[PDB]
Amino acid sequence: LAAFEGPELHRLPGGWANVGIWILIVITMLMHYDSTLYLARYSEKVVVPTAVVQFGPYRWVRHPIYASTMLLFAAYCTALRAPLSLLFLLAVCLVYYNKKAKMEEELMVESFGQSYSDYADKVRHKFIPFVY
Amino acid sequence: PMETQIISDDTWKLVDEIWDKKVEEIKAEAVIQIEEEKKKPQILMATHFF
Repeated sequence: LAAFEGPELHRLPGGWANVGIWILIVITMLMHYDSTLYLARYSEKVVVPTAVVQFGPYRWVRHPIYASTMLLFAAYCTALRAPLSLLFLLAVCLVYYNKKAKMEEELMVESFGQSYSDYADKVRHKFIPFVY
Repeated sequence: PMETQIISDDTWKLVDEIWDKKVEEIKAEAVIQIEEEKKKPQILMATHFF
């Protein structure tokens, strides 16, 4: 829908208006890499965390991997300058990622006790910084 | 003779238990030692993203 509702290909501008996708892509790569590194540097096995990760993007948001995938989704959709498809992408990814985040959050709440509870009290925003 | 019985009849049961345990482990591991079917790398670990 971003492809179709977006305008014809060579008419989108350049110059100083194509620096936003650059910095946003750099931000989403940096934040995803930080999230994956901080998630993987503690776990013994593939996904078996030992302690609670509360460093880097985890101190801005409770699920930075999913929000980074979300942000590169928005980056592709914004490179072609189509807000409505970005909104529908946001809706569907919010629904599924929120469902999966709810199951994983209740799993680590059950498994870790008070630690993830105080971590979630420190940072409530699940996907978007002070928006969700 | 002046010598009555010595260490036990109980630690003999303990060393017999150790002997039997190791014997059964050796007997088991001599039959089911090799069952290898496949080793595929999970280069698409879906729980990380999907």
